[PDB]
This record gives sequence, C-alpha cells and structure tokens, in this order.
Amino acid sequence: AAPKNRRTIEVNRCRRRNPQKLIKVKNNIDVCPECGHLKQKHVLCAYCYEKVCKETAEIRRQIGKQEGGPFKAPTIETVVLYTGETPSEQDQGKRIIERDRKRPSWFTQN
Amino acid sequence: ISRKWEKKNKIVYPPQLPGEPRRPAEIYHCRRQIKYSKDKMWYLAKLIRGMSIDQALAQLEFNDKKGAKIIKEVLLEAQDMAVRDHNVEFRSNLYIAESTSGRGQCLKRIRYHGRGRFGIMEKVYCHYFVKLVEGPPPPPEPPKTAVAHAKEYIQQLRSRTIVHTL
Amino acid sequence: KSGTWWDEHLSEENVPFIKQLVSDEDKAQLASKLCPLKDEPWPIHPWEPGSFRVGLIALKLGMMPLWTKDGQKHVVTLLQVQDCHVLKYTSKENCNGKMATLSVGGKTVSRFRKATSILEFYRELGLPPKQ
Amino acid sequence: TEKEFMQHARKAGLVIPPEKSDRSIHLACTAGIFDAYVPPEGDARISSLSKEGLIERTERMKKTMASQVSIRRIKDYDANFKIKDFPEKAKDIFIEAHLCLNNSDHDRLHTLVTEHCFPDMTWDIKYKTVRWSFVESLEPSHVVQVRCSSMMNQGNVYGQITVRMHTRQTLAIYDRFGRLMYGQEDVPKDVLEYVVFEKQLTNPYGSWRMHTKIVPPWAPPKQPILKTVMIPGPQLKPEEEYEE
Amino acid sequence: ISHGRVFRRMGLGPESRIHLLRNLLTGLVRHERIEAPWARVDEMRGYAEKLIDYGKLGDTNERAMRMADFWLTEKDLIPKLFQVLAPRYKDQTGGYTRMLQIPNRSLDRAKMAVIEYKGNCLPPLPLPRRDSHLTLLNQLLQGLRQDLRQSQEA
Amino acid sequence: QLSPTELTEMRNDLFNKEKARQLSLTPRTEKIEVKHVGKTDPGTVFVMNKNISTPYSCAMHLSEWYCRKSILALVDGQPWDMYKPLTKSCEIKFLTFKDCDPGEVNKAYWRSCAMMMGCVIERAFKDEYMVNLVRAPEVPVISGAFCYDVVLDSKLDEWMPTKENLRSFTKDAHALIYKDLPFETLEVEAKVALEIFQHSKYKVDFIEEKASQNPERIVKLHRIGDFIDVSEGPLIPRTSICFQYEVSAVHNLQPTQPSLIRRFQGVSLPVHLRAHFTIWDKLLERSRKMVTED
Amino acid sequence: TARGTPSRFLASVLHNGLGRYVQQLQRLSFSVSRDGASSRGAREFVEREVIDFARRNPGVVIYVNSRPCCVPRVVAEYLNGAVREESIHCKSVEEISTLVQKLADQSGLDVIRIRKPFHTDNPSIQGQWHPFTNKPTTFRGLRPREVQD
Amino acid sequence: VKKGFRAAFRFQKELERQRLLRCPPPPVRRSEKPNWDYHAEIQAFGHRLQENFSLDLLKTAFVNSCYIKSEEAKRQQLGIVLLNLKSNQELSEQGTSFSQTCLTQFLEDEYPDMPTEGIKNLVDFLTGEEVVCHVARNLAVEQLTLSEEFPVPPAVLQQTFFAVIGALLQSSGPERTALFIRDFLITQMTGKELFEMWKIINPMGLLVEELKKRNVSAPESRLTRQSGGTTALPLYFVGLYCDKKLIAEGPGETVLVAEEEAARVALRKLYGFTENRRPWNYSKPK
Ligand SMILES: [Mg+2]
Ligand SMILES: [Mg+2]
Ligand SMILES: [Mg+2]
Ligand SMILES: [Zn+2]
Repeated sequence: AAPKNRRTIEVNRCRRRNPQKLIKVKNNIDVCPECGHLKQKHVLCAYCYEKVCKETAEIRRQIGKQEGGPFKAPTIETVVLYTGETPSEQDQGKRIIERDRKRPSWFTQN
Repeated sequence: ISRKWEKKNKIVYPPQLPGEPRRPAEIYHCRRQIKYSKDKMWYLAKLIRGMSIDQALAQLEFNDKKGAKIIKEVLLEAQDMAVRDHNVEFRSNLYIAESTSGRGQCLKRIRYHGRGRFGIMEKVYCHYFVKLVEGPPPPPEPPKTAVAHAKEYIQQLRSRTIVHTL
Repeated sequence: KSGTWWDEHLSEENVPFIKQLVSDEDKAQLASKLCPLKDEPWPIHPWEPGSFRVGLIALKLGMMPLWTKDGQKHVVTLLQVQDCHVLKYTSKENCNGKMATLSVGGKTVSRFRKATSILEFYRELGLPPKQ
Repeated sequence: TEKEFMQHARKAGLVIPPEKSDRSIHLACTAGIFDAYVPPEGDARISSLSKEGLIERTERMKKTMASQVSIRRIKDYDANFKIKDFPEKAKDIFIEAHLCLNNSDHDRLHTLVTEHCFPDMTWDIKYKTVRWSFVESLEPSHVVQVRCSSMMNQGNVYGQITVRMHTRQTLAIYDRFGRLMYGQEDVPKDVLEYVVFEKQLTNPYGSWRMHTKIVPPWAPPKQPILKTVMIPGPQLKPEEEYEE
Repeated sequence: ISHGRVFRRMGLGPESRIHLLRNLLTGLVRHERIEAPWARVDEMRGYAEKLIDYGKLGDTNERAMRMADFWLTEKDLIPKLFQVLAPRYKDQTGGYTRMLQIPNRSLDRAKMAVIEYKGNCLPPLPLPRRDSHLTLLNQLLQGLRQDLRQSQEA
Repeated sequence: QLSPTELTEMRNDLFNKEKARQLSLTPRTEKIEVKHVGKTDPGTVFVMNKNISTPYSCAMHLSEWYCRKSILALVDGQPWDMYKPLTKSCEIKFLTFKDCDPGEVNKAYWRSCAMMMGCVIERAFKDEYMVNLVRAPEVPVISGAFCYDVVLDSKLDEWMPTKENLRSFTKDAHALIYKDLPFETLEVEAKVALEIFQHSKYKVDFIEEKASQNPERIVKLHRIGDFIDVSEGPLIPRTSICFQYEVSAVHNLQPTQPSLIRRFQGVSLPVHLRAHFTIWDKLLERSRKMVTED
Repeated sequence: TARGTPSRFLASVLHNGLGRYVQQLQRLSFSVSRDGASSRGAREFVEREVIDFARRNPGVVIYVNSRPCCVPRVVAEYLNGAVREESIHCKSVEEISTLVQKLADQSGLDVIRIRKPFHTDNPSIQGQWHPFTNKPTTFRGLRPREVQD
Repeated sequence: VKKGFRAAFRFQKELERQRLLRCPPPPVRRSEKPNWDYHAEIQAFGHRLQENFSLDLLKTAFVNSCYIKSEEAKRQQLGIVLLNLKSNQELSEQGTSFSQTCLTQFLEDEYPDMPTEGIKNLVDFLTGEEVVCHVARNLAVEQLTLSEEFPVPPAVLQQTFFAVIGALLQSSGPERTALFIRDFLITQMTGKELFEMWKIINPMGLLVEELKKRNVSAPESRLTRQSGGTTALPLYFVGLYCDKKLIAEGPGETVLVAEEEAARVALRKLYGFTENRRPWNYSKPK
C-alpha cells in the first residue's frame, strides 16, 4: 500500500506535537542527602553507587592476587582491612584483605 | 551557512538611566553539527522550553535519550558563560527562553536494497540553540475560567452591529 | 509539586503503629453497626406485590459440586458476602427514575488508596471505604 | 554517494613563523621593564607631605647614578628633549589614552599606548561600556626613574621613564546590557598609580607611549564590586574523597 | 492470554533460560554482589533464596549436593556454599538477598539492578533510609501514640 | 484612640524607618567571604555583601534545590533566618525538614505557624471588639499542636466558637498561604521595639523580658505584610511552606475571674512533609485536646 | 480581492466641508531631469503648466528639484500624514495635468475598499428599533399566564 | 551569474523596503527632511485655512519656550548675534481666554437649558488635551511648530494651537476668528453624546436636583418591559414617572443599570442634548 496523497505539515504537527508523543515531566527527582547530587526516589544515587563500585573493584583486585588463579575460592569468611587497623575479636579464622588506604567514612566497620 | 546565533552575544546596549528598570541578561548559546535527528532533538528542546535552568538539568539528567546528555553539556557551559562573561550574579536564576533545533549539513550515502536497487540514506546532523534570560521563569498561563468565557461571550454580543445597512 | 504516599515520611517506629492504628478503627466501625434495629431504624413495611428489595455485593470464592436427592451433580459457585453495607438512599423524586436507588458497598479496603472526596464521604458515614 | 565533509584542518603552532626566512618580526615595545622599580613603603604618607615629596624626587634622581646616565642616551637620539616637560606631557598622553576607551577609538589608542599595554586595557572591556573622566589633579607628576635598554639587544634601543601620578578619577563601567557593574559615575576617588612610558629610540618615527602600571604590594585594596561571587571548591569524582 | 504466569520468557528457550540464570547465580555466589538487567535479577532472585535452603540441608544430602552441583558451574563454589553461605544464614529463615535498582546503563538504557547476599564483606550499598523519627511529621505521630498508650492504661 | 485599621499604619512606618536606617549605617559595599560547610559541595566560598546578602542569596548561587529545601540556616552553630542579612564573614550551613536531627527546624516551623494563626485572629473579629494578643507559648513539637494565647473583649466572656467559626479561620489561614508573603526579620533595640508596641499592654511586658536576658538588649521583630509581631528564634522563609493548616479548638485558661485568656490550638504541616488525609484527621483529634507547656 | 486587502469606513479629515472646505493636499515635490527623455513631459509641465497651477491652489507648496534621474516622480503629502508617491515617467502634458489635479482633490486617505458608500453619525431620529417598539403594554404589565395576588 | 542591471537594481529597492519593515527608522521632523522651506510652508498655512494671517504674528505663534532655551544652549557650547525672538505664551493666553469665552457664547445660546457646570466640561472637552491635538495634527500645526523634542508633546502642542488663534485674533478680529472656532472645535462633538463628553457620577442623584428647581415631584422608578429576568442575558426597561407621567424610559442588563441609564435619558431631554436635536447651524451668518 502506498500513500494516495502527501500529508501536509499542518497534519504532521498535530501528530508529532501531540501530548502523547511529547516527553512526560518526571516528579520523582530529589537531591541525595549524602552528596547532594540528583537521584530518583526509587533508584540508588548514581554518584554514591559509583564510589561503591570503585572501592569494590579495588577490593576484588586484592582478592585475585591472594588466590593466584581460578577455582581457588576460600571456604572461610572474608574481612577487608585498611591502614591503621587490626583483626577484631569476631574476625578470627577468616581471610583478611589489607588495603593501603584509609577506611572510607561511609564504609562502617562491622 | 548562517551563524547569527553567535553574533547575538556581541550586541551591547547603551547604559541605562537611573529611572530605568533592571534589564534581565540575555545569553545566546548553541552547538553545531550534532550527530542527531532534528525531529528527535525537538522533543528534548520542547521539554525544557520555559523551565528553570536547574529544573531543566534535572529532566535531562534522568532522560534516556542520547541528545539529553548533549543538551545538558550545552546548558552547563552556557550557565558558566552567563556568570563568567555576561555579568549574571546567580547561576540558578536562569530560565530557558528559546530552545529549538535546526537542520545541519547531512552527508549522503547509499543503502543497498534487493534486486540491485538502492536508496540514498543521509547521515543526519542537527543544531541546538538555547537562550538564557536572568530571572525566575514566568508563571504558567492559568487555564481560562468560566468567568473569562462568560465575559468574552457577552463582550461578543455587545460588539455586534446592524450589518448591510446604515 | 511532587506526589506523595501515606508512609513516605514515616519512620521505622511509626509505620507499624499507623498500620495498627487504622486497623483498630476499621474493626470498631464495623462492630458498631451490628445493631441496626436499636439505632433508630427506618420503618419496616410489610411485603407487597410489585416491590423490589435491595441486593448484596458478594465475592466469588470458587466452585464446589453439589448433589441432590435426585442423584444429579449440580455445580454451584461460592459467593462470600463480606463487609456489605448500605451507603446512601436516593428517593424516587431525586432519582429522576421510576424506582428509588439505593447504594451498597462491599469488601472493605484501605483508606490510604482512595481520593479525598470518597474518604470524606465515609468519614461522616462512619464506615471503612468499599471497593 | 561517496561525497564527504571537507574536514582536513590540523592544528599548527603560531609561536614561531616559518624558519629559514629572511624576514623577521619587528617589535616596537619590550615585554617587561628592564629593571623593576619597587616604590618605597609609606609613599602614601609622603603624598600628603608634598614638601618632603619634592625634595625626595630631586634627590633620588641625583643619588641614582644609573638613572642620570640613561638620560644622556635619550638626548643622543633626540637633542630636543627635556625632563621638565615630560611630567606635564605625560598627563596629556595619560588623559588622552583613557578617553579612547569610552568611544572605542582603537585607531588612535595605538599611538598613545604600546603593543604590550593594549591587550590589558581593551580585552576586558571588549563588550562593555566604560565612562571614565578626569575630574581634578592633586599633585604634579615627577620623573621617578629613567632607564634605557642595553645597546643593540635586537638592533634597537628602548628607553623607559617612570612617572608617578596622584589624581582623582571617576570610573563607571556598565555591562553588556547597560546595567551598572563597577564604580560610581558621580563620586570620584583618589588614585595613586605609577605610570611607565616607553619609546623606541632607534626608530625615527617612535614616540613615548604608555607601557604598564606599577602595582605595589602595599597598595590599598580596590573598590569592591556590586554583585556577589561564588567560588566553587575542587570538583571531586566519586573515587576521590574530599581533602581540605 | 498470560494469567498466572510467574516465569518470564528469556534467552533462546526454556533450556537457555536456566543456563542464563545459572550463570548469574554462579557469579552471585563467587562475588556476593553483581549488577545485571532488572528483569534477569528479579527472576534469578527466587533461585538465590532457595539455593540457601538446599545449603542448610547439609553437604551430606545427596539431593542437596546435586542441586549445588547443577546450579554452580564453578566447582570451587560448592564448598563455599555449604561452609560459608549456609552457616551465615543459619538463624534466618528467608530473605537472604536484597535487590535494589541502579541507574540504567549507557549502552542501551536498560533497566538495571544490583543483587547481593546479606552480610557480605563488600562495602555497604547506599541503601534507602526512611525519614528519621526526629522529623516534624514523626514527632506529631509520636505524641499521639504516647497519649493513646496513656489513655489505654487508664 | 487610634483605630485598628490605622493602628498598623504607623507600625509599618516605624518598621520601614528602622529597616532603612540599618541599611544606611552599613557602608556602600563591604565584602564578606562566606564558606560552605556541609556534606554537599564542600569547600565552596561565597563572596557576599555585608548587611545586604542573605543565606537565601547564597543558596541561589549553588542550586535551586537549596532554595526550595533550606528551611533554616545554621551559621556558626546558631539558627539563622533565610532572609536575614549576614553581618560578618563566617561558615554557613542549611537545614531542612528531612534531616537526621531536625530539632531546630521543627521548632522554627512550629513558632512560624503560631505567628500565622495570630494574624487571622486580628481580622476575623468585629472592629468593636478589642482583640489583644498575649504571646506565643513555646509548646514542644511532640505536644501535637501550636497555640497562641489571645485575650478577647469582656463582651465575649462566655461566647464559644462553633464548628463554622473555626472553619472561617482555616480558610483565612489558607488565604495567607496563597499570598506567599515572605517572613521579614528585623532585630531592633528594646527601646525601639517598645515604641511600635506601646499601645499594646501585653507586648510591652514580653519585650521587657527579652531585654533583660540579652546583654545587647536586642529584640527580634518578624512581620508578614502589614501584620507585625514579636517572636523568639528564627522562622521559616515564606508562608507557602506550610501545606495543611487548621485550627482545632479554643480553650480558656484558668483562673478566668481575674482575666480571660483563650488558647487557640491548631496543627499544621509543610509541603515537604505532606501527610495523607486519613493520617491528618488523626492529628486533628489530638490538637483539639487542650495541651499545656511544661 | 476584498478579503486579501484591508478596508476602512467612509470618513473625512476633521469633518472637512462641514463648516468650511480645506484642501487636504499639502505639498508637491517634482524631481525632473535637465537631460533625459523620461522627463520630456515633466519638463513641459514645469515650463508652462505648474506656474498656472500654483495660481489656482495657494495652499499647496510645490517644490521643483532639477537633478539627474531616470524616473521623474511626483510626491504628494497630505495633512493627515499619508504620503503618496507617483511616477510620471514618460507621460504627456495632458496626462500629467490630469494626474496632478486628481491628487489635489483627494483627501489623503488610503485608496482601499470602503465598506459602506455612506457614513452618518446620527442614523436614527425617531428611535432605533428595539423589540419592544411594536409590542403593546398590558394592564399592570403582567406576563403571559401569570396571576398576581 | 546572469548579466544585467535592471533586475539587480530593482531587487535592492525591495530589500531596503524590507529593512525599513524589520527595523523601522525612528521618526524625525518634516523640517529636517529635504524639500522644506519654512517661509513658504507658513504662507500656505493661511491660504489653506482661507485666513489673512500676519506672517510676523504667525511665525512667533509656533515658537515655544523650550525651543528658545535649547537654541541658546547650542551657541553656548560653540561660543556664539543676540536673539530677540518672542515666545507664544502671550499669544496662547489670548487665544485660550478668547476660545473659552467664545465657546461659552456658542454653548449657552444653543443650549440655554444646560447648567453652567455642564458648559464648563464641554469647553474643557473641546479645548481638552485630546480634542485639540487631534485637530492640531491634521492642520499642519505639528510640522510648523518649532519645539525642542520630537514628536511635539500634547501639552506643548495644545499651547501652540491656541497661539495660532491668538495670532488670528489680532489680524482678523473676533468676528472672523469666531467662525474659526466653530469650523474646527464645534465640529468635534458631532457624533458624541452629552455624558460621553461630560463624565459624571450618580446621574440619578443629579436628576433629583434638577427636578427640584422646576418644582417637579420625585420620580418613581417602575418596570415597563422585562425579558429574561432569570437568565444571564436580561433586559430591563425602567421608566421614570413624575406624577404618574412618563418622562424617560431606559434599557439595561440589570435593574440598577437600566435605572441609571434611564436617569441619563431624562437629563438629556431636560438639557435639550437629545439625539433628536437639530444639527448645528454652520451656514453663513445673516
Ligand atoms: Mg545489505
Ligand atoms: Mg547483487
Ligand atoms: Mg528475547
Ligand atoms: Zn548520592
């Protein structure tokens, strides 16, 4: 099937600029109480989630240097340790990961 | 090609009289040859048209369209340009006055079809224009009420004369 | 200019209290209507030919077989009537119709998922909202 | 369908012209002052003490042997030159140089200021309207210091004269849209700045033009601006935590 | 018509659906926190919750060993499941994993999510927190509760 | 005696006279370097003007989100009004309703609604009756209602407001919300404050107590358009902040024979902390019950 | 078109002719050329005709500016401020003489469609028609099927 | 590139016209424009109005105080002979005083029943800032006026127009000048009602006083016609009755508006300013 006539710009504007086609404004945007950047109420903050991934990647790189190869997953718990810290009373018999960096403020030691 | 948008930032008005009111700042900024469709870019420019400078950035940050990130970079450098060069005190006291997109130069390639046929496909490029005016965004026009409709209809009945006579 | 829900700003200690608080009010209102003939009932006219009485609002549970003394297997539908009340009465003159209209509700639902206009209607009636 | 954009431009260096060329860039003014002058601390108090100021200006020229020799070099290339007319002549140049900013008459400004002084004056006021005027003069100008360039540094000889001026000035700078931005058009205030002039002695068509201004570390703070300013802190990526 | 369908249609078929979820589950056991498209994370979350239940049955159980052998492509994680994850949630009866939404990836603007096992050694996620009890709205309801408790004791 | 319709005319003239006088004492332009201390955008430095710039002006430099949410300003550990000019260069911090410990924010909002309730009392009653405000009791936020003690004429000794009378106050309260009148704060000397409130007997006593406590003997003044009142502590920036506003009931304080003191109680909530209709009606019942400060 | 052009009602300037007639033509500007056949008709008009024309109309100021030009023109300015510019390029003496006289008679108003061929400020003398003009009054002004007391 | 000149030349003129549309030039005085001769343009002024104006008096009638002050300032900057020009302040007062006294004669004779308060307003209206300027701008008065600022302010323009009458008053006398006021000022109230020029407040209250002077009982307002009373488009005809005699009937959307208009109808009939009144006699005096 081919068009019988050419549709005018007046007809096209009513279709292209219809409110259904137009972008809907979002009302679920608020500022992150931690860093102040924008975020959605149902989505984790991008800035806050990014700094967690950067630290998580560093931790996982340390784990790879200790196992020294695949198929060497430990059968014990794991503990992340920073500069100026020692293993705790409850962190006994676990695999400690030493980090040459100060413990982040948002990272709460447990 | 035409580049009148850039020259609109070089017009200098005469100094104001003491009795004259504060004239809001006008900032014209644009980006040329954006690899995006002017039809698709229009919905992004229409969305932020009339919004505040900070409100517009909130909509463009969580929008999934590719041009949303392109427009956001234009606003960020235009907001910085307003304070740095156009003597704007508060960077957040801006609203989008004019936000439109224009067709750019497009290359022509060949799209091969079946049966030895072909179709010319263009690599569409578009421009984006934005105008910043210092001051709070104008309040939205209230919906016309029944009183206004009744006032207008009665006014129509009062302006009618006897036609085709003396 | 952003919408909100009932437990957006409530803390961890308030959410269980709010859920229990409104739940107790619903129980009290439903248990305070179980005496209709003592709380000034309307006159009860005798049955007459050509009269139509009000119905119910039931909930479809499922199906269950049923056998008669004739040995025929008849399948029936279990309709559960729960929290069925009369909401308002409209006279024949106000109905603009031949018969008088009566409003009935059922299946008490949450008060946090209704509009302001509907909620205030039930506030004066002293009943939880109906689905 | 094989047509493409004409994107073939590459970035080249404008620092140096093409090498192995007989032609060389001819410069009329030096980049900086050959011997930096540091005004003595407390000169503001001496501004009120005009009698002490007059004696010091005469004594410093006589006590500085080097400054007295550089005058001889200037009179070699220009016999008709006096040191007692230059401080009055400097005011004529100084006043006429600042009157070209209001009317944007850049053609005559190059004859009053050097190529080093021009970018500082005009670049910041390219899209602004300036209303500057000379109300009154408080103290006559004095020839603070005269020093000449080393002989045949680049085939030309440059001579610089340091002149001190203390006069009232009015400044009214409006932004691109005509709104008041800095200064007041009504009330003038005292200005204490040291003006340095320069002239290419080798060039027969050369003349004394404004070169730069000496800004002493003991200078009073300038007039505050009308609007407020926000100075953002260092922008931090998520992996980078804040450090004071 | 799709009424009562609880399982989603992913991959190249029902068999490919299991393999795609098996890779996500195996990567979740090794790293204890992964990010993936929201639909695949939500579908895999049910298997992760029930995987711990088989781990609580003990490594001596033949049926529990086969499920661990099947759902864990990497054989080194099987000792971890019966000696780390299962002891970790011995007191808990369910809800071992938490699922949260994250900003969509720039590649295809796909809805993304992060799923992790509770109690991991990884840095805590910026979990959503309800408004503090010291806010104005909470204090008004706190005052109402106190009087109601006082009135009831009367 | 001056009519109530003209009584506020002279107060505004005195209020504007001192407000412009303080501007005149300040030099033409003085720069104060304001540093931002907060979890968001640390290290930011604001070069503001002394006695001209306000914490709201600083919030506009950062983002519009600060302006919407900065209910109160925390400057050098002390609460600061958003429209109060800054007197010296110092660190600044913004406080919102939704914080870990918004103790000062709730108190600032609670006192602000008390002033708004008093404003509508001076207008609803007829001109023949003498309505004299007493003070704003500093009731705790956990009490569930904010009150504003009012003394009425001897004629209205046994008259009790009805259901319809209270609804008129609520509608007038929303009218003040719709006007979005900003809260203008002005700290003046005790002697200057006595001049404005000389005709009011109860206000003079209240001003007297504030002068004794503060060695500087300064009295804070807040106004909403034409209405002017004396209050303690900083307030919210605008009347549009409160979303739901309603007066519960009126209670007469005892003893009544020597003097009649009425307690106008009510409950309010801001836009940032909007509550659901079902929850809001629960708070209305509590506010109706008489509450007494400790 | 009429729809494609503007229109105006019939009117005059300050009610011309009501108490006295005022010639609305105010100024004539002729730009003739010493050399050039285009002004041959215009040059003859200046030599013999404009002199006698100025005698008849003393209220119109006539300017004859002789400058080199390819198209001679006549500019007529009117009291109401409208300016009408016409070209007399290669016209006979009679055609120019008639054209100039036409400009004298006009009032200066735009030559566009006139909605009505008549204009009166008091069209009614016995009272403009209203629906109650031809309706008789009833006793006590009672409405149809209306009972009083 | 097509050869030729006529098409390229013609297109430039069209472009300049569009330039004058997008960015119209500010208006300037006709005197500054070429083909202007002040001596010739002012002589034709007398012939255009068919009056024997005196050039010496007429030239001083357009000279304003602001023009003289600005003229002196220009020479001060250049240091430049003395000027003995006279302002039109003396002439304007002569024309203004005569015009009000001449209009009063015309109005009180044609309308003997019009109160003196009403006569003042009509004189204040015909000599008003709006009526005079509309007449002034269509008689080549603004072009010949020597002022300091262009366009001529209405206050300045009004003063210059009466100076022309003052110049005409001395040259021609009062009898000839009286026709000039009739032919240029009286004709400005033709299609205008009495209260359209004489704005009043509460016409009903003023009607009661005028009936008391004539020993007329207080009028009684009653409804004569009624239509659509319950609808949003009503029509009321309120009739004023003195001693059970109809004196005026007026329409209106509401009862108060209809009553207010009915009062204006009665006042027009009492003052003799009805639409039925005979038109002003502009014929030559006998
Ligand atoms: Mg192909
Ligand atoms: Mg092929
Ligand atoms: Mg698929
Ligand atoms: Zn964040």
